[PDB]
Amino acid sequence: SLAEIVKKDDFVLDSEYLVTLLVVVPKLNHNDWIKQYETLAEMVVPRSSNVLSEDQDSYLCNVTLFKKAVDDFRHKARENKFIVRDFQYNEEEMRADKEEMNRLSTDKK
Amino acid sequence: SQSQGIQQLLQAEKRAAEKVSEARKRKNRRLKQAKEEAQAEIEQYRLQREKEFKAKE
Amino acid sequence: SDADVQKQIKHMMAFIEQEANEKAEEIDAKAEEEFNIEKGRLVQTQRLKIMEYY
Repeated sequence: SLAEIVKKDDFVLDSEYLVTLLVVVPKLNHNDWIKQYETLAEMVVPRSSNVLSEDQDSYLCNVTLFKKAVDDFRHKARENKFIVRDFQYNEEEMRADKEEMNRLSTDKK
Repeated sequence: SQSQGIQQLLQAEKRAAEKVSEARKRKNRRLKQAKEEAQAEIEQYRLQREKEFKAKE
Repeated sequence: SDADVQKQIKHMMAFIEQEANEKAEEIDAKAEEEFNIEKGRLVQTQRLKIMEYY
């Protein structure tokens, strides 16, 4: 669940011309991803990648970009086997997971 | 820090939002001006019809 | 790599400002249309009511 790692400051949203995209990469392949993500589409600013967290296998990052770039970026991410997992700061869903985790763990006791 | 990149996106969006907002403010002002000029012209018509009516009387 | 990306975005980002200005110019054109539409509807409706009274 993204609720354990997501925070608003890593995102660009609520905008006419701007979007955020989310992609996971294996921890070795991350060294290519750091440069290659900026080549997947035009209209991407340098240093747009913000890591939410690492793990034993991989890194997940947000990428910030203009709205025209997004479908070329996602399609060329898939072509290069970079896995798209868009979770655009779903505040109601992260709160629902936390609320039910707290409630069910309490109610079971 | 990533702010040096991200701020270039936010700058274009803020400039865009300002330009659209200024045109929306002008649209609201032009709508008020249309009401105000209509209110003057209908009184000029009432006065013209009054003069014609007084002549016919 | 990074310098060419900074040059590419610094050029391409101007199209967002151009499209936003074009949208504002369309809103300005709609403002001139709505001014004439509202003024015309008010003047004619009231002029007809005023005329009918006389």
